[PDB]
Amino acid sequence: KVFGRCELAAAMKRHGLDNYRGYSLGNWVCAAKFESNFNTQATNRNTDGSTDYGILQINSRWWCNDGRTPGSRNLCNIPCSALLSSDITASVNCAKKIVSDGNGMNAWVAWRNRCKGTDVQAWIRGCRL
Repeated sequence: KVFGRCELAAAMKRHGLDNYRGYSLGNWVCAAKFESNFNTQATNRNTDGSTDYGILQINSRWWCNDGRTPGSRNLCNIPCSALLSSDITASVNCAKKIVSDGNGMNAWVAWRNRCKGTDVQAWIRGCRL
């Protein structure tokens, strides 16, 4: 499923992300924009052989199991498959663990390079929330 911008902001807010660990809602929508272009079925292969899944491009090296990343962990206790579904619950619950890991949203390289320090409120401009 490819979400609309305000449609994703609402789903995110309903799942408890707005100001989660101090990161306002625009930060989370900006990061999803650059990671997946709002497509829950996004995947991408990394040079190390691990894969990124879903709306926030969560990595199989630490966070989910895909049965093909030698030496990896499954810290969110889920199949990477769960991260591709129309229902974002699994991606949001796993994002919560990641952002709580010590580095904040710097865990998402695209957030640090493309969203951090910018006018992120813009991404929730005009939405009924």
